[PDB]
Amino acid sequence: ALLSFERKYRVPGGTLVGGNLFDFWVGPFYVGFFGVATFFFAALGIILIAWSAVLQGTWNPQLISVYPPALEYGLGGAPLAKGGLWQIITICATGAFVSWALREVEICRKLGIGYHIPFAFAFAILAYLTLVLFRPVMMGAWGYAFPYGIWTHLDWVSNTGYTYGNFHYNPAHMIAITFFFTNALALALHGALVLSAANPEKGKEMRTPDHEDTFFRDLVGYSIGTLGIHRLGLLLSLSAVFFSALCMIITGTIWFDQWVDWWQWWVKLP
Amino acid sequence: AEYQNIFTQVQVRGPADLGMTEDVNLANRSGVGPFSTLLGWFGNAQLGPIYLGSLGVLSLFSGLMWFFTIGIWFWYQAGWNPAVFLRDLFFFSLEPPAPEYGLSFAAPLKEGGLWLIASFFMFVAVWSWWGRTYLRAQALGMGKHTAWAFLSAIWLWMVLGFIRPILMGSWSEAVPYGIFSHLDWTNNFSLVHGNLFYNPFHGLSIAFLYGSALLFAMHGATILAVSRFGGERELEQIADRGTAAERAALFWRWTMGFNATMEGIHRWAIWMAVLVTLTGGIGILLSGTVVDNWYVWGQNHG
Amino acid sequence: NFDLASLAIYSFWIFLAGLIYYLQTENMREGYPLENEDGTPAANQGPFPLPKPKTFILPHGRGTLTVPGPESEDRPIALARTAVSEGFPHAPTGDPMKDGVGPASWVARRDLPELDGHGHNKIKPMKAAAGFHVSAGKNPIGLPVRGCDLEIAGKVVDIWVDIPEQMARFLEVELKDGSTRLLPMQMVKVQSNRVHVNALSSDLFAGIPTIKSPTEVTLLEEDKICGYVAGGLMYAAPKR
Ligand code: BCL
Ligand code: BCL
Ligand code: BCL
Ligand code: BCL
Ligand SMILES: CC[C@H]1c2cc3[nH]c4c(c3C)C(=O)[C@H](C(=O)OC)c4c3nc(cc4[nH]c(cc(n2)[C@@H]1C)c(C(C)=O)c4C)[C@@H](C)[C@@H]3CCC(=O)OC/C=C(/C)CCC[C@H](C)CCC[C@H](C)CCCC(C)C
Ligand SMILES: CC[C@H]1c2cc3[nH]c4c(c3C)C(=O)[C@H](C(=O)OC)c4c3nc(cc4[nH]c(cc(n2)[C@@H]1C)c(C(C)=O)c4C)[C@@H](C)[C@@H]3CCC(=O)OC/C=C(\C)CCC[C@H](C)CCC[C@H](C)CCCC(C)C
Ligand SMILES: CCCCCCCC/C=C/CCCCCCCC(=O)OC[C@H](O)CO
Ligand SMILES: CCCCCCCC/C=C\CCCCCCCC(=O)OC[C@H](O)CO
Ligand SMILES: CCCCCCCCCCCC[N+](C)(C)[O-]
Ligand SMILES: CCCCCCCCCCCC[N+](C)(C)[O-]
Ligand SMILES: CCCCCCCCCCCC[N+](C)(C)[O-]
Ligand SMILES: CCCCCCCCCCCC[N+](C)(C)[O-]
Ligand SMILES: CCCCCCCCCCCC[N+](C)(C)[O-]
Ligand SMILES: CCCCCCCCCCCC[N+](C)(C)[O-]
Ligand SMILES: CCCCCCCCCCCC[N+](C)(C)[O-]
Ligand SMILES: [Fe+3]
Repeated sequence: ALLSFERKYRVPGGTLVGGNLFDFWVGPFYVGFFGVATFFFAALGIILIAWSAVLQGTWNPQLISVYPPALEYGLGGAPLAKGGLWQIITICATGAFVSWALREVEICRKLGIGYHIPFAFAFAILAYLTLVLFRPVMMGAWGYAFPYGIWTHLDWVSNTGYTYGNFHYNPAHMIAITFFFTNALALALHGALVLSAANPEKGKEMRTPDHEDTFFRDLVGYSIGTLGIHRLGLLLSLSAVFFSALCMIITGTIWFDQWVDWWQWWVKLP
Repeated sequence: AEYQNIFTQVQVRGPADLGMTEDVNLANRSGVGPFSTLLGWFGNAQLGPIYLGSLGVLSLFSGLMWFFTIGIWFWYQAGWNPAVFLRDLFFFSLEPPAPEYGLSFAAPLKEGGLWLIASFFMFVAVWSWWGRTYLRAQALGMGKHTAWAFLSAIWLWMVLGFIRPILMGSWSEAVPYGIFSHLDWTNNFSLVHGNLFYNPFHGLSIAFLYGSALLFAMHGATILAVSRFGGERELEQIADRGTAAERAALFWRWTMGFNATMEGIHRWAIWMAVLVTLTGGIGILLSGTVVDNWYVWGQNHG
Repeated sequence: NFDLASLAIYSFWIFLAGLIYYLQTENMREGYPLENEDGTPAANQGPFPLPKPKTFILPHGRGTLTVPGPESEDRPIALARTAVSEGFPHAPTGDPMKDGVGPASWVARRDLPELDGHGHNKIKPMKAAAGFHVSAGKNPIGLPVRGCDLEIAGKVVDIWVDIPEQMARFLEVELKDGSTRLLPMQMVKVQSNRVHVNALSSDLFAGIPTIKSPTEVTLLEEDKICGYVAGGLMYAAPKR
């Protein structure tokens, strides 16, 4: 089915690959070649997760866990049940995420809109790849990657974290967190501001963007503007994920010791 | 480069914008500050005016008194020497009273008394600031969403520094005023409580903190992607849907099977962000008062 | 429900489901109910009901919007269904850029200018904007405008600015016959010597829709202008 206004937009064109071969929809979803690619990568990776579940012996999704190969396997392939399934699932994962982003590009082109969304999605994909690829290759073993399980991958975060003391002292970690917190603060304020203008006090007409600017000038003495807040929100969330990947790419690879001592570049100056 | 609307190409200026008046007491408005062409590449160039009423003066004064209460304590820990001050600034810490002083305000100034003085100043600065966020909207005839969202952050800061310490029986449970020390407080908090990763409200808090970066990346990119159709003029798109709002919605419908409206996306947004500190405050509040060990708590439930 | 932590977490999950259900219906105030490709309503609408209407009171006597309500494009759509089966593209039945379909689409917005907080036209050419001028970056007025065919379509004779938000939104461009068209600021690249437009070739500027007044632009006109320009990315692509 279609939204009431959707039909005029459902024209041919915009594909990157296949011409009009995959230029169609299934319900709301656009397909395209990379929609077919996403479906194949996602279905296969989901099947191997299903088969890694029978090998583990559970159907409880809180217990299923697909582990990367033992650290000794280095950067080499592994038998299915000892890191191989993880290895193939990681390939399908990467395939689906990349296909998804390319499908998004085809959608942008058919709609005539900027490409900011798949570009932003790419930051998330490079953060995933930082953890399952760039860092494990830098360090020489697939086993430095996180396991695919709801709770096991949190254990991975705690294990990895406390191997380097208090990660809190990693300066790139501090920057990433600052961006994450500032982002949620900006999101809350941006959502609140628009809603407070579209839904003013009872007995009032709709406010205008001028009221939004006035409110934040009155409040903090500066208004970034309607365009700026969307630039800022993109910049905050992407910078959060960039510095997250940077804090991990510099971890185990260029930095090996406990993080609290990074700072005595400062406190033990003569 | 095909233009990406991330930096203004041509800045323009007219008479400085003094703002909507509505019911704002214009007495308490500052003059306009200087224009920053640097800021104007990314957002507005105009600085000011700002509003400073009774509440704003109170919160500012009380806020500076909080800062200077921690400042003088940092100088005393630095033996009043400007070199050790600048060197160890991240290491100084104004700590709460020790657990023996309980919930008492009799702790001496040098082992908890000054923390209590600071906390009082901070409590007045924050709550009068919150009244400001309510009154600044009210004066303009706007909804109270900002004050309401701000309450969510305040809830967490209140649980950490005041509500949970009180339910625990001592100020010693509260957060120290220091850069590195409060990080250490955070780490040790999770250790003494059996790993915060197993506090399911901490897991929700994280999902919403991640989800906030997800949604803002999605929404910021979307609006920039349709700015070529006036998409960032979201209020008029709400009152009179244009092709920006339609193409924005169809991008997401065609991508993930469903979509928002120009208005509705800001409800997703406010709730995504507010839930961060809402769930977080709950999880902290249950820690030590109801649940001593989250991992052990987690194992017996399922 | 064991202890208070268990009751709390179970409660929060029931609340979150309530919240998601509310949030989703709030986001069905435009475009719903879903329709089949012939414009009749679809059988399965999903498990979320349509929201009860809400009203916005537009300022400056411009009336009230109630949503959801009866939807209509309020314009002819020059496209034709291709397949008996649903899910296939529809075919433009004319010039999609002149007809406004596909990525050239526009919405039948109100044929009135957006007003600022004081009830005055929000977007005004500088020549009628009491006090306005350029403050940083390359002043584009007077520079030539170039298309994706690398030919010159005209010259920038002004700038249409957002008066309350103090921003540049359109370049007014004079064509060879002495008439003007507005170009969306987000679709141009102002360089040292030129203003490059990659969406249109030089000869597609004259087809940019025109405005009734020399010092005001309606929302309808803006939609028409911005959709046409963006639609060039797909429909002027043989020339690029
Ligand atoms: C959530 C669980 C923990 C916690 C865990 C962490 C972790 C983990 C990190 C921080 C980080 C920071 N935290 Mg902390 N933090 C907590 C509670 C607090 C409280 C409070 C009112 O309770 C405050 C004021 C702070 C303040 C700070 C900042 C110093 C810094 C960036 C925050 C941010 O992005 O703000 C968003 C808001 C804005 C950008 C606008 C306002 C900005 C200013 C800077 C806010 C801080 C004021 C501060 C008093 C000024 C210090 C001045 C210098 C010492 C001279 N935290 C609780 C107890 N916090 C990060 C850091 O860099 O630490 C060194 C970091 O890595
Ligand atoms: C005990 C644990 C340690 C610690 C150790 C670590 C370790 C170890 C790491 C971090 C990392 C991070 N930590 Mg730390 N950290 C600690 C304390 C904190 C505190 C705090 C309040 O004290 C905070 C706020 C943070 C904050 C953060 C962020 C900066 C960052 C996580 C986000 C990220 O990278 O996203 C990036 C986003 C992603 C990876 C998501 C990618 C998603 C992909 C592209 C697509 C998914 C599609 C999906 C499968 C589709 C499914 C189906 C559909 C839903 C329908 N840490 C303590 C001291 N921290 C991580 C990091 O930087 O990673 C790079 C990391 O690895
Ligand atoms: C980012 C830095 C760290 C990390 C640290 C943490 C910490 C710390 C926590 C989580 C939490 C979660 N993380 Mg993790 N996590 C990482 C990488 C991932 C990746 C990935 C492919 O990169 C995925 C899919 C997840 C997924 C998840 C969820 C189980 C959960 C909620 C996240 C959320 O809402 O995010 C924002 C996104 C959204 C709101 C959109 C919806 C996302 C959906 C719900 C993801 C579901 C994934 C699904 C279960 C698995 C694939 C399904 C296939 C059908 C097989 N994490 C890396 C290693 N993650 C929290 C939790 O409660 O864990 C139990 C938690 O406390
Ligand atoms: C070793 C560390 C422990 C741990 C210990 C804790 C503790 C302890 C806490 C958190 C909390 C949080 N943790 Mg944890 N956390 C760990 C691992 C992680 C990881 C990770 C990938 O490893 C991540 C992503 C997170 C993520 C998070 C967030 C979801 C959450 C904080 C929300 C927030 O906005 O706070 C920041 C926002 C605030 C503090 C509110 C501030 C409001 C006040 C009013 C602002 C006043 C400003 C003041 C006036 C300054 C003036 C300056 C002006 C500029 C003038 N944790 C491990 C297990 N985490 C919190 C939580 O809610 O837990 C359930 C918490 O208390
Ligand atoms: C949804 C939850 C998120 C959230 C929401 C949120 N926060 C909010 C709001 C909202 C909706 C507000 O409305 C409110 C606000 O006004 O924002 C602009 C606020 C805000 N959140 C802030 C901070 C903040 N929020 C945080 C977090 C979050 N806030 C969550 C992630 C964090 C952290 C640690 O993550 C911080 C630090 C403030 C900027 C602001 C509330 C302002 C306030 O209470 O101020 C007290 C008043 C003072 C005067 C403070 C003391 C003064 C300084 C210490 C001065 C020191 C400098 C020196 C003296 C300089 C001056 C001299 C020179 C100029 C010469
Ligand atoms: C870079 C800034 C933030 C960001 C941005 C971002 N994410 C995005 C986008 C953008 C701009 C999209 O356009 C895209 C989207 O469509 O969102 C609706 C996406 C998206 N971000 C998603 C998730 C996500 N994003 C996250 C984070 C972030 N996304 C960043 C903080 C997180 C976390 C943990 O923080 C998650 C979980 C999806 C909702 C979506 C990507 C959907 C997608 O790729 O679909 C195709 C793939 C599948 C349907 C399934 C593939 C399955 C695999 C083959 C098997 C599973 C393998 C996996 C490794 C298992 C993990 C196990 C866990 C227990 C750890
Ligand atoms: C020249 C003299 C001027 C002095 C210059 C130095 C001032 C630096 C202040 C740092 C505060 C540290 C803030 C970081 C952590 C704060 C956490 C917090 O507020 O905790 C909640 C508390 O328990 C309930 O109020
Ligand atoms: C005493 C406190 C001093 C505080 C000093 C600055 C605080 C900056 C905090 C967060 C950044 C997010 C700020 C911008 C969030 C605005 C939300 C929004 O929509 O504003 C856009 C524009 O101003 C309307 O059109
Ligand atoms: C794209 C990310 C790459 C992650 C892992 C790639 C390792 C390749 C190993 C091949 C698997 C060996 N096998 C089939 C026997 O399991
Ligand atoms: C990023 C937020 C900080 C911005 C605060 C700036 C407020 C400007 C007030 C200037 C006062 C003008 N004056 C001196 C005539 O009153
Ligand atoms: C978060 C605030 C970021 C604002 C910083 C602005 C950086 C200056 C960018 C100048 C742009 C140069 N140019 C040629 C593209 O106009
Ligand atoms: C308002 C947007 C709704 C987003 C939904 C977020 C759900 C995340 C679920 C994570 C589960 C955490 N935990 C501890 C219960 O497992
Ligand atoms: C694992 C938890 C994450 C669940 C979030 C996925 C939501 C999918 C909803 C897609 C709706 C598609 N459809 C056909 C109903 O339009
Ligand atoms: C949610 C707040 C309710 C707190 C109940 C009273 C707290 C006082 C301390 C009780 C000790 C809790 N205990 C015995 C499980 O550790
Ligand atoms: C994890 C939070 C995201 C929850 C996703 C909500 C799914 C909404 C499904 C909307 C149904 C689409 N439909 C059929 C009404 O058009
Ligand atoms: Fe917005």
